[PDB]
Amino acid sequence: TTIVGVKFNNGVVIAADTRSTQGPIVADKNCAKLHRISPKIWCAGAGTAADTEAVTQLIGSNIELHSLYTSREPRVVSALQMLKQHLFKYQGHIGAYLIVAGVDPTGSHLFSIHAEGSTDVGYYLSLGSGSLAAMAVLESHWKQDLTKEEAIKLASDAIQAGIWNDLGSGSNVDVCVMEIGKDAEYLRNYLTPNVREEKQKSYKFPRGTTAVLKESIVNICD
Amino acid sequence: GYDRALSIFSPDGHIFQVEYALEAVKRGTCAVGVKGKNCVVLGCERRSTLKLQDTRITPSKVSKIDSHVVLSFSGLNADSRILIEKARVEAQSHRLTLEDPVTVEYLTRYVAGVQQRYTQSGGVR
Amino acid sequence: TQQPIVTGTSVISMKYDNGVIIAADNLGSYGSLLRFNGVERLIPVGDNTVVGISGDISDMQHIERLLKDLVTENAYDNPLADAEEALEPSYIFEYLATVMYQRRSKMNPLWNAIIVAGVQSNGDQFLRYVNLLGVTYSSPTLATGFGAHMANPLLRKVVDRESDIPKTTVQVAEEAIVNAMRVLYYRDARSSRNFSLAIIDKNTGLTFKKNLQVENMKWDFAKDIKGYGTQKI
Amino acid sequence: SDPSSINGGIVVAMTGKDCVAIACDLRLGSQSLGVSNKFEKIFHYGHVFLGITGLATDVTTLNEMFRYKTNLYKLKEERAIEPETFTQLVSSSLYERRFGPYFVGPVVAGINSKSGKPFIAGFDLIGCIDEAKDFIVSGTASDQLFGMCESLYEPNLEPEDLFETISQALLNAADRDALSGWGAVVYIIKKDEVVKRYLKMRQD
Amino acid sequence: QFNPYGDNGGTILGIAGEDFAVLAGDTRNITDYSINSRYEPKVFDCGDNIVMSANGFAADGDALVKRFKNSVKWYHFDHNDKKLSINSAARNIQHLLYGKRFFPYYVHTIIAGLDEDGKGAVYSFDPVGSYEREQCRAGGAAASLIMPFLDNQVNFKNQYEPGTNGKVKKPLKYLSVEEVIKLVRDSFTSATERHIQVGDGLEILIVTKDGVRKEFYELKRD
Amino acid sequence: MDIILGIRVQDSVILASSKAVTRGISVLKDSDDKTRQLSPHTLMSFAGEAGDTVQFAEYIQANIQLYSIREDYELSPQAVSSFVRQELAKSIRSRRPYQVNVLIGGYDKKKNKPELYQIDYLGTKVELPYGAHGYSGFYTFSLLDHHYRPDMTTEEGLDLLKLCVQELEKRMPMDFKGVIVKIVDKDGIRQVDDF
Amino acid sequence: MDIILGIRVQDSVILASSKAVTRGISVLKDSDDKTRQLSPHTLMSFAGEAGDTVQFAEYIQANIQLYSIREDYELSPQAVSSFVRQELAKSIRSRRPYQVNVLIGGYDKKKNKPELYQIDYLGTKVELPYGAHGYSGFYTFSLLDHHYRPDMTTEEGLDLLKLCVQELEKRMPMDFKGVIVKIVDKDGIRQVDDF
Amino acid sequence: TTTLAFRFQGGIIVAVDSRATAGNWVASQTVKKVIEINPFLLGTMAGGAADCQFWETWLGSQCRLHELREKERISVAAASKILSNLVYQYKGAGLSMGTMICGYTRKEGPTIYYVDSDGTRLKGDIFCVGSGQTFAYGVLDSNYKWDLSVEDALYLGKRSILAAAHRDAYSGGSVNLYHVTEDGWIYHGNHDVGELFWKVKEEEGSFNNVIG
Amino acid sequence: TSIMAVTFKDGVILGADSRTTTGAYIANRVTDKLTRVHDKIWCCRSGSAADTQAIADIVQYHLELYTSQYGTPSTETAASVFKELCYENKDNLTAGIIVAGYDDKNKGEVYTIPLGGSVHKLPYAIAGSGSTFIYGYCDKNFRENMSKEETVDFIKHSLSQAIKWDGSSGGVIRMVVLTAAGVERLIFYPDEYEQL
Amino acid sequence: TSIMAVTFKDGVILGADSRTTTGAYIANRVTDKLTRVHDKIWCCRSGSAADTQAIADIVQYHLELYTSQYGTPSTETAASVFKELCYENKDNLTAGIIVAGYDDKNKGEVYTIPLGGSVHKLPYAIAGSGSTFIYGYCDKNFRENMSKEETVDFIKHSLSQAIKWDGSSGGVIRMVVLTAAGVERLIFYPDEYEQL
Ligand SMILES: [Mg+2]
Ligand SMILES: [Mg+2]
Ligand SMILES: [Mg+2]
Ligand SMILES: [Mg+2]
Repeated sequence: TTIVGVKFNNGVVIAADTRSTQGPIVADKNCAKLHRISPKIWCAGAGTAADTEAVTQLIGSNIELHSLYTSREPRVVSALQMLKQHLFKYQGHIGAYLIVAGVDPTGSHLFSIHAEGSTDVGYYLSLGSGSLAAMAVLESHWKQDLTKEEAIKLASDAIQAGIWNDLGSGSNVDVCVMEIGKDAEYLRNYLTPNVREEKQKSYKFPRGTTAVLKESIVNICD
Repeated sequence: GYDRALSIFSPDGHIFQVEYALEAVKRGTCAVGVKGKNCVVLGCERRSTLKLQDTRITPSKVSKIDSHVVLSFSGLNADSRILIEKARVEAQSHRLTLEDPVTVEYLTRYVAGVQQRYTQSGGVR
Repeated sequence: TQQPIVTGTSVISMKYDNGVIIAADNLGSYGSLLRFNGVERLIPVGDNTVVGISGDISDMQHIERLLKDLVTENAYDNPLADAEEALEPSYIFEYLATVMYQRRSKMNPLWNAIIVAGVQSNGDQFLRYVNLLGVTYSSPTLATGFGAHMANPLLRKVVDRESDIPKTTVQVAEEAIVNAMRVLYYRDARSSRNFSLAIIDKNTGLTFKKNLQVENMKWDFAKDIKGYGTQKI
Repeated sequence: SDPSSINGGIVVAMTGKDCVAIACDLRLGSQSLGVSNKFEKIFHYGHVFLGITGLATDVTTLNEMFRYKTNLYKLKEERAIEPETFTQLVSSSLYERRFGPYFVGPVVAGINSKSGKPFIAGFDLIGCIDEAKDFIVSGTASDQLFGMCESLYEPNLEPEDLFETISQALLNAADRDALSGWGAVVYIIKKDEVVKRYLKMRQD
Repeated sequence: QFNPYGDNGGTILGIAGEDFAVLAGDTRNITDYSINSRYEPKVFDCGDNIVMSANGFAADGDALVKRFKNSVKWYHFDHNDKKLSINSAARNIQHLLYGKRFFPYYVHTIIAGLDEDGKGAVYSFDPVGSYEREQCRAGGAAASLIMPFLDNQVNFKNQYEPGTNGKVKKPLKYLSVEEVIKLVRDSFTSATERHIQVGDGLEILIVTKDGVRKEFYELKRD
Repeated sequence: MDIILGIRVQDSVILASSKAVTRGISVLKDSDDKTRQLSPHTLMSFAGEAGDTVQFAEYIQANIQLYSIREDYELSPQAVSSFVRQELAKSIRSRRPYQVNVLIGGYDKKKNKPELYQIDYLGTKVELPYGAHGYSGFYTFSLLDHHYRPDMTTEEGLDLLKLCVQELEKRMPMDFKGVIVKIVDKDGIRQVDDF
Repeated sequence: MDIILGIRVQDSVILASSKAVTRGISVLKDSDDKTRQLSPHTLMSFAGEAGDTVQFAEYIQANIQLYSIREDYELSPQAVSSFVRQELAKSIRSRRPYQVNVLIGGYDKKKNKPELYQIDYLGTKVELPYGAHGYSGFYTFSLLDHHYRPDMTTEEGLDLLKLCVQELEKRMPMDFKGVIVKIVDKDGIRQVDDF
Repeated sequence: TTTLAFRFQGGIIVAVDSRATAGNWVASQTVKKVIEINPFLLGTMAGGAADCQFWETWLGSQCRLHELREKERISVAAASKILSNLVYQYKGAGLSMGTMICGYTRKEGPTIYYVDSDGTRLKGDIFCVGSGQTFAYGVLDSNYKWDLSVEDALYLGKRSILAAAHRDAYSGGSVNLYHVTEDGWIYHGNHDVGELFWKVKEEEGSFNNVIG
Repeated sequence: TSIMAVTFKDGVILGADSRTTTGAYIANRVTDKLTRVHDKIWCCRSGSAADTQAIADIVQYHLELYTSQYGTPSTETAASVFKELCYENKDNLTAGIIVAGYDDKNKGEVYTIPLGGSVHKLPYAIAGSGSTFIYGYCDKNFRENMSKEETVDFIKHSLSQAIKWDGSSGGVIRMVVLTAAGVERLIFYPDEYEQL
Repeated sequence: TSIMAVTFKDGVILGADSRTTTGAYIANRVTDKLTRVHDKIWCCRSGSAADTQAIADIVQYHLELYTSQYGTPSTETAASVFKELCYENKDNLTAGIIVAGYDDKNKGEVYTIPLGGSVHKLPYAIAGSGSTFIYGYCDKNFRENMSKEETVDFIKHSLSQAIKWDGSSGGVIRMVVLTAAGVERLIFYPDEYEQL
């Protein structure tokens, strides 16, 4: 994975690629690495795929209950605290590497979490196997006082760096924009720069090509 | 190592060291081989200027190379032991790898090859 | 079988329209100790080639001596040693590549990653990589160590394929190299601020720049960062 | 002693025009020794089909477990579970054994009875959902299946054409794997009819 | 401890027609999750209408190709400029490979050309010199993805004549060079989709009685 | 332990199980019966780790006998096999798993059919016309693939079994001291004394 | 390989050697002769590592035959045994040692006495009334300690040997497919065909 | 692999499969596992593909050199011993071979020698070698008689490979048959298991474990 | 990490670099290793980022609950809570923490807690991988009862050298001043400290 | 070991402690780690006592044979001979050597040769286990063209600190002064240097 997060004027934007691997094999060409914890708190996750989804869902579930209990919109620091303490408890065995971002009554926020439970703060962050390609772009083009459209450009450019240069990353760019005072906008497949070219040939077989031994109707009714 | 080419060609195309080795053979006691319809007989002369010999222990003129092949010779006695030893070793080596004793032709071809090697190797006569 | 002791980090490089640029910092690391600061890791061979070396420094110094000897040996009984029979970048590379692979095959490698940058006699750009395994490859941009992960992505934005090379000037190329060096200083824990840079141009020849510094760095935003989550002061 | 490759086997699923197909081989072995040529790896709970590759004891156990869970679902919900919901149940159940997992590669296939949409999904041994428009692959010849599917597949195939494509995907993948084959079964699934066909394949 | 081997990824593919043979290979070269080069050719014209590729560990691959090329040169010197036939090349390469039986060249080797009857020929080698002539062979990282497709589309495996009750097999026939290149291109685009070490570009070398021709095609760069 | 075989024919299931108990360089016994009767029409043979085998067999036997007394009814061979599978499937993730492989030969009286189940220590169950555990299968499966027919008589099954034992006695490294053969049919379980 | 035995009686040395050659889970041969005639009145049996055994045996055989032809004379059993010991004693400190254990049974024609020598791969030589290599000794030595007498006939020795084979066939884990028995006496070496 | 060779009334039958594997990857289904050394000598290959291929073709060159030097075809015993002595020199180095040297000569008659990479050399009437050897033995032993006809012996050899090809995951592809007589070896065709299995199943009535 | 805390006339100052590391990759170049566990009790963190954060969080919780019941805790008390966590969990922790606080009775105080979980009250403390390189310098240059400006210069020069030699250290030099006047945050950038 | 060599106006001075260690036992407390390979070319030895002695002996032999044929060798030449031995036998050596000599043309020169066998010409060099603790101090205090008395004080203060922190170092501080005037041996005892 390549994942990034970038702060701007009135909020924060996160982005991710969409490749899923099992060794050298691409298992999923269009997987969703952007996770909703609450309506306006979103997570980008690298590492063990099932871990990032499970830990994001569990804390998301507990955040919802907490929001209902307190009659308050959830805060990013709460999701941050709950995620880090859960991950620390498991001493790195839950391989979730997360970029946590969002807006709440306190303002706009950007954090990252490492599988062992360390957190950090920044205006721009990147995680995953393509984080070095991404961070190179971020360190080259980031500046203070970015606009919304500048931050999206920077974030997706940083993801593209990973897509092209990291074998762990590929396919498409997903984006989520969290602006203060507005609804978070999830931009699924914001960029799709890896469309498969037309195949040279149709491999549709003449009907009857496959030898068959038996046929039978399967009963699915009661 | 001693390298000298001792067996070399002369202007007339002779290898004198090989030809002089034949003179040593001509000096040696007579040996004869006659093969019958179902046997071979090897006869050997023994000079009688040597009385007081012990014939029990004195090296015999006909040597067994294997249980089925024999070798007699004419010439330098000391030289023949080296050929006989090598032949006997090759006999056992052939039984070991081929799982069959040597043919008389093969054993002969080996002994002749050894003799030839000593005619174009440095440092040997 | 070895282990590297005193080491040099990234060597970065790229092709532009008229030649090649190559750079490497001036540090000799001893594990985590940043031990030596006056280490030149770019070595010119003649006026048409620069060999950039990372990895074990004792082995780098050995390779220096080999190249130095190669120049001497080429001059022997050679009236055209400074003309048609001068050492080409391609000759220097193939020699090193041969040595590197032979040493790995004897299970006693020269613990290095090497980039040979130069211009051939016909004006063609030369840029090729070889390492301790004897692995060789060529690309419009080449980098070793952390440079492979951080510089290459940046340099590939300028020259992404062959057709981008004629469209890239020495000003644009050097700017990209110098920027990549800054990024490496931000992010590589065994990098130094001081570095050397070399340009081998088919018109202006070899330009060797020493004692360059990373500058125009962004650190001001650090003052705003407090804690690691919930801390406000 | 790699749990996922002791018994062998493969499963593949594909989507077509208003239909889905799911296929599997019949082999069960103990490393080199072929033991059974009748070991089916596809099961169904109502109209939702589940294929499972990997360690055969876990294949059996999970089938029994999901039959258990879907039966209770139906009694309480008073309706058959849908593919999207069942996919979530499989994911939850697998992640429950996060640090002592079932060594399996399950594949969900079926048509949502409300929307009419074809649905397929795949999972790793610990629960990660892998959703796809086109095809899901699983088992000891997954590399081969990936190569076969990625080249042979085209969208919106008719049920009779989709049968040919998925069958040729499985057969040729199985023949390049020592641990897969020994027979094959293909399920063609339409909105309210399912046809099951046994394929003739080489028996070595 | 020093490990003398590495893995440079990539994949190669050889198909033989009636009067031609192709040897294709992607141009991507990798180590771990990084791309070394997007265009580093590993299919070579070795003279005498023999094309060769040794895929796996590039240092060994280059060394072998270098040694075989040199072997062709000396074959001419020692045997009155006689043309090295593809079968003789194959046998020679076995000895090159087996000569390092106890410190192997870590490569899958494929050669292509024409036999002494003018018919297309493909020979494939394991890392220690076991060889076999075939109509068809894929090698390298994505061999497991491509080879089963080739069995199906080149040798018509598992394909029966429609309506014959799975009793009559689809008959074997030679493919045209146009048909073969279609399969090569589809094989590599499929491999590129699902294998991270395969992409960037595809270079095909075609061998007829007229010589060796090249064709290049872009592949996905992610 | 070591050799356990099973053949299902037209009207019966035949189980053959080696008689040797070897520990180290000593054959301690040559008349060991590696089987337990679970119910009147269900027999289980077993092979594997010393101690584990008999302990597991008798534990299963106790449970099936308990069930029989509680319900005044005999469980089907299929039902018994599923119970046994689940016990092994539990066991494999325990602190110390049972290292026992079993064959279950039964005659279903409701179906009037013989049934043979092969279950390994992992809990891998398959119904088979003929089955084997351990190295035995490497000789017998191919042999039975050739000579077995689904409509054979009990006598034909016994001759087919003699052919297997003969092959094992020719090619197996260890002396397993012959086999005890038992037949499961409509009339229950009986032992062939002269094999 | 595996079982090689030797018994020296009044007038002869009797060697019994197992016929099985097993590799993996397959008995590849059941008629293997694990012996070589070194000279007319000297026989050597051997057991140990595959390949090594026959290679060593035939190498020794070649050397003794070479000696016989050179001197037109047969080496004494004691002399042959000492030569063999030294070859193994050299071998044990080589880069790759011969892993071969041997028994040498010979009839010394000068002494008119049978002689049996046991030599292991280390080059450990002992003259014995009865000998064994490998696990065989663990059963046969105690048996022979009880039943052996120094004045037995060849026939008594063969019966004593039958008792050993019977014990091994009862208590040994592996099927060694019987033995080939050979007798060394004043008249040379002959094989008992019906054992 | 599965390979076999057995002696009988009418000479020697030699039968092999044609599969090559790298772990669980089926690399080839068309490997030639019999090498024709001369018109009267055959060699079978099992274990390392390169090891077997390289050294058995080398063996062929040594056999040719024997008949040039000795003006007589090499004995099966001497040919097998060249190979066994060669591999014994490499003992411990890691060669992997299970081979059978089969042939006819006047002095020996039909002869089969088993030779493997740890230096074992055995004369015998029946051997099966490879990962599927046990499966081949099962069928071959239980149908073998000395008095088999040439027609029946050919089938049994073919049927034994089929048995192993079916059960052993690492065996398969096709069966290559050979018959060795006093006049030399005779090739009896390549038989794809794809068709051969179903043909044997139908005609023989065997393989009832398989869904028909 | 290179970290330190130094007592002086008016109280105590804590200092740290801003580099967080994974092997030789700098995961964060602007890290804040100076952490508040109470209004005027802070700590410098070295070792595992996860361990030191988790410990600091627990300590801050403990001192907040202490304050609710018994009022402001002493710096010694804060150090004892750190010790208790570090000592009892020594097998599962990689944390080198320096605790520093300002009382009005006790003025500036520094406690260092190494790997084992022992406590050591000192006039000043240095820790982290980069500290090794400045033992000589710091021992030669430290004086008791320095002024604020002198102590800032001492820490600035010391961490400058630690950063210069230790690859694991770098970025900015952060400092936190603890006096009766309050809490002051200082930052110093490479362009200043590198050429000292 | 803590060792160093420092160039100055009139030439170069070498310095060393006197502790030889076998674990925590001090096998020799009065060791001489400053070794003559030529009249005015000396070396400081660190690492294995056996390795550094064997190397120094071979070098001294080489330079004696050099002198017999070509006259006085340069300090660079001496360093190259050390390098050649250390580099080519890197797998079997644990030797960290500082080479220091006085030419009349080149004045004072210092070459350091670490474990790998690389060569580094420097104004001054520090090495040995105790050097780690004085990188900060030495970098801050070294100036070029110091006087004899200043350079003696610099080495004395530096090794004092290295000895203070490194358990492997201790005993006396030996020094060897290399100038046009000749060769001077200096020794400094604990009672002087400890209270610096
Ligand atoms: Mg098979
Ligand atoms: Mg990529
Ligand atoms: Mg040493
Ligand atoms: Mg001290």
